[PDB]
Amino acid sequence: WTATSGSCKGRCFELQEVGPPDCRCDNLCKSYSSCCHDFDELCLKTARGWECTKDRCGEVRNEENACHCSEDCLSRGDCCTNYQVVCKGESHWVDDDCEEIKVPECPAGFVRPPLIIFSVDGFRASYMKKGSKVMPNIEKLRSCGTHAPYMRPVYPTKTFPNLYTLATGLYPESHGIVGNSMYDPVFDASFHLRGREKFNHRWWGGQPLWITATKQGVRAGTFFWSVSIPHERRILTILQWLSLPDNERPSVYAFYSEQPDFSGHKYGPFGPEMTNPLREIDKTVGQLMDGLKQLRLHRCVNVIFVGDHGMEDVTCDRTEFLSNYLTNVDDITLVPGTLGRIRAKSINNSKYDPKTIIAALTCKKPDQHFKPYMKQHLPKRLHYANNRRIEDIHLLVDRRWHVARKPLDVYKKCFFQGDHGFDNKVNSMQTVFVGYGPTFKYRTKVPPFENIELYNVMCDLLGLKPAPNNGTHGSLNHLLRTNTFRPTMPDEVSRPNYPGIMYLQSEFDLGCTCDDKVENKLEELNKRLHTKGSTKERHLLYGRPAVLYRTSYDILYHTDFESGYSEIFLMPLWTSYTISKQAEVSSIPEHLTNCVRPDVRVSPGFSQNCLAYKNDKQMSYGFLFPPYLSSSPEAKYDAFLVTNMVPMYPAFKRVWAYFQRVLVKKYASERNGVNVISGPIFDYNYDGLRDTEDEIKQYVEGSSIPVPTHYYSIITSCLDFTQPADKCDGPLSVSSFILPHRPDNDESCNSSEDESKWVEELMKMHTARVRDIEHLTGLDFYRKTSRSYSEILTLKTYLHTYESE
Ligand SMILES: *[C@@H]1O[C@H](CO)[C@@H](O[C@@H]2O[C@H](CO)[C@@H](O[C@@H]3O[C@H](CO[C@H]4O[C@H](CO)[C@@H](O)[C@H](O[C@H]5O[C@H](CO)[C@@H](O)[C@H](O)[C@@H]5O[C@H]5O[C@H](CO)[C@@H](O)[C@H](O)[C@@H]5O)[C@@H]4O)[C@@H](O)[C@H](O[C@H]4O[C@H](CO)[C@@H](O)[C@H](O)[C@@H]4O[C@H]4O[C@H](CO)[C@@H](O)[C@H](O)[C@@H]4O)[C@@H]3O)[C@H](O)[C@H]2NC(C)=O)[C@H](O)[C@H]1NC(C)=O
Ligand SMILES: CN(Cc1ccc(Cl)c(Cl)c1)C(=O)Cn1cnc2ccc(N3CCN(c4nccs4)CC3)cc2c1=O
Ligand SMILES: [Ca+2]
Ligand SMILES: [Cl-]
Ligand code: NA
Ligand code: NA
Ligand SMILES: [Zn+2]
Repeated sequence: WTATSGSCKGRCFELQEVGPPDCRCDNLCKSYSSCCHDFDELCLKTARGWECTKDRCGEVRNEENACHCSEDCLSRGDCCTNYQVVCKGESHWVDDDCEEIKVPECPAGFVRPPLIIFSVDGFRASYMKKGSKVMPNIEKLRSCGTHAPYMRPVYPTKTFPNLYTLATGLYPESHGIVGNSMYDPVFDASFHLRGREKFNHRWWGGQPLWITATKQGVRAGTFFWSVSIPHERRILTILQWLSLPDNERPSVYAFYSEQPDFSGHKYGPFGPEMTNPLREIDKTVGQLMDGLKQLRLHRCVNVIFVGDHGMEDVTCDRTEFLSNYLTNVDDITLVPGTLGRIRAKSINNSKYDPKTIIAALTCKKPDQHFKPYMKQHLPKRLHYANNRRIEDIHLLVDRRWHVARKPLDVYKKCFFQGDHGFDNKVNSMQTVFVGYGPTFKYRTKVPPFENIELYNVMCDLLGLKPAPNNGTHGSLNHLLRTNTFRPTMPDEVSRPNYPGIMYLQSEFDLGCTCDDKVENKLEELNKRLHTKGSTKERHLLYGRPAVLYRTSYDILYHTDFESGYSEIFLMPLWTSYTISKQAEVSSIPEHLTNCVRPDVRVSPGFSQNCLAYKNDKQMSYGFLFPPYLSSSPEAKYDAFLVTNMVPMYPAFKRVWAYFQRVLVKKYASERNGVNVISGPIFDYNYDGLRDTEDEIKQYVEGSSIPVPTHYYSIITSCLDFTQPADKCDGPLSVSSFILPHRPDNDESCNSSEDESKWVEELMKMHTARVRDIEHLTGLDFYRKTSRSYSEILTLKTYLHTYESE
């Protein structure tokens, strides 16, 4: 019950929302069907439209009108946006030359530059160039402010997960809005675009910007708008709020547009019907800028123009149906469309097997336009697993396609020509970012970045301390004229040990064998210099990684590589080596095939053993530094140390051995040397964070040797590839991956073929930011460079995507 028989007189678009059963006049009341009886009359006036005309200039104030052209309107704060243009001979904002905003030029009483978020649904990145002739206000924002060529949304590339990601800096897995449609098994309730369930706070985690603002004494209301309030009224409302007295006036404002997504769905991303929605969004931006100029706020406010996701060509005939794969299709519930999420229809079924379903969906058709995954096996870059609302079975749907359960689901719901929600690396899913105002830089291009980063920037723009989030604070410092956040490197928590030769060969009982005892004083202090770290500047280019948790580990130096050896996990946390453009690939000699050597620097008790691998029929082993890239036959012996060995499934070894033997050399050839840091990752609970010892679910049979869930590599070179990796004076170039450590290659449908047909493609899918690797390892990389820390932060957030142009 709302006793909707109070009034909105003097209360239109009030900022504080009022408690029941007393009726509401806030910008959300229409959503709850709880507005006072007079809201439309008072708060949603439309009379005479949205523009001033000559015949309206200097009129007698008529309170019925949607906006005013009378003399008093400036001081009342409620002119039509074009008032100064029509009735004062002033020019539109878009027609003024763009002048650098060196300092905030605000009216008296403004304590700080207000922030205005202008968000646009389904605004694909390429619209910036492709729609440029019809969007002059937007193009002026772009060229005059700071802009990226695109901004990367989060997966799934749906509206709600992305807008709430913008507001919180959190992955959907952490904020809870994991889809446009969601079932929570605990709530036994469903969240939809339609309906009243979405209004419940229990779905929405994290701390949105407006709450971060309010708690630190910066005024801000919700970013939400009821859909029935037209766009013109939203602009006029924001402009009215901006006219409030200093102690009432909010510091942050948000405008939302359902366009161009709405038409995009009907007409496809580039349908001839798409020109008009783009025109209209530009007009709206123009109204806001004219309005700000009127209030002399146009060189005072910071404006963000930002989209939630792109739009792809998708039609009904491009639907894969699960009923073409499964016979038991009525046993399952599917979240359909541009992604798939499958769960049991009845939770009262103990004869329900996810394994059998995955298998029935795996590589079943040659053309297959989806790939099934257990959620923990999804690419770690998607960060799409750690939430009870995310189904164990996920379908990654190919761009341009849909998944549905049965044909009846499509025809009894062709309506659509456009959709979105695909993998966030997909070009068509990319969206937009423009920043304009005194705090942003002038006429500046920045590289593409992820929408998870914006929360921190908006906090900075408002003098707020950000709530804990998934951005890397400082990675977007290059967007801003004046910063206020100075990032610092996390302190190293564990200092390494530097062990010398401490054990005799006969102290080891590892069950290992090596054909090695084929024994000059010239070449003998030289070998000792390598174990002491003479070649360390060659192979460790950016300093040792800092271990950011409490542990026991040893630095181990060799001719060809250096490692950080964990006495707890019985393997390296990292292994660092440099392969120049000129270096040679050799083989593992016949006599050294099964060679594993005790490391006289590390105790029997802190070493792996060969017996464990013999007894484990599933588990083989591989090496972190590759023997194939030894600099000399004699240095090759170092690669076979027990301290360089890691557990590997035979199926995974196909992947690793091809990466090591072929790809590292290919990257060194193409990039003029590479530095490689490789290591294990443990993430049994799939939270995207380093597991502690007692979270490990699998060991090599009969041992304390823990089994990695993933293997990483960070591959760094000089951005200017005319300089070799090991002599590089300026910025760096990086690509990384996090390969899942799996006992089969079911993920790669062509894996029965030569590694050269499938291995590289898999690695590409599992591309990663260094930052992802840091969370997963508790390591901190690039500690010693000639580069600024902000630049290094940007580098750590880079993701090599592998998409075309
Ligand atoms: C992306 O950024 C975010 C934010 O920085 C990172 O996520 C954080 O990770 C932390 C570690 O995983 C986690 O800290 C824990 O908090 C626990 C209390 O959590 C509540 O309070 C906070 C603070 O206000 C709040 O944010 C949380 O909100 C969550 O929960 C509700 C649902 O109930 C949702 O509305 C909301 O969306 C959010 O859900 C998300 O997080 C939860 C986990 O909290 C997930 O389950 C969801 O899937 C979803 O992703 C909470 O309301 C607290 O219990 C923890 O303390 C334990 O661990 C410490 C370790 O030092 C130890 O000392 C203690 O012993 C303690 O153990 C005890 O509890 C155990 C479990 O109950 C029990 O087994 C033991 O026996 C002990 O009794 C811990 O401090 C933090 O909550 C989240 N924050 C958010 C917002 O998600 C995230 O990691 C980043 N991602 C990446 C990849 O880097
Ligand atoms: C599509 N857009 C745009 C949009 C803008 C910004 C973002 Cl961040 C997003 Cl995700 C979407 C809508 O605005 C649609 N729409 C409409 N009417 C609503 C009415 C009440 C709610 N509730 C959400 C939960 N809840 C919370 N209060 C504080 C924290 S969570 C109560 C309010 C939500 C809506 C709502 O979403
Ligand atoms: Ca973990
Ligand atoms: Cl969804
Ligand atoms: Na074995
Ligand atoms: Na396969
Ligand atoms: Zn949409």
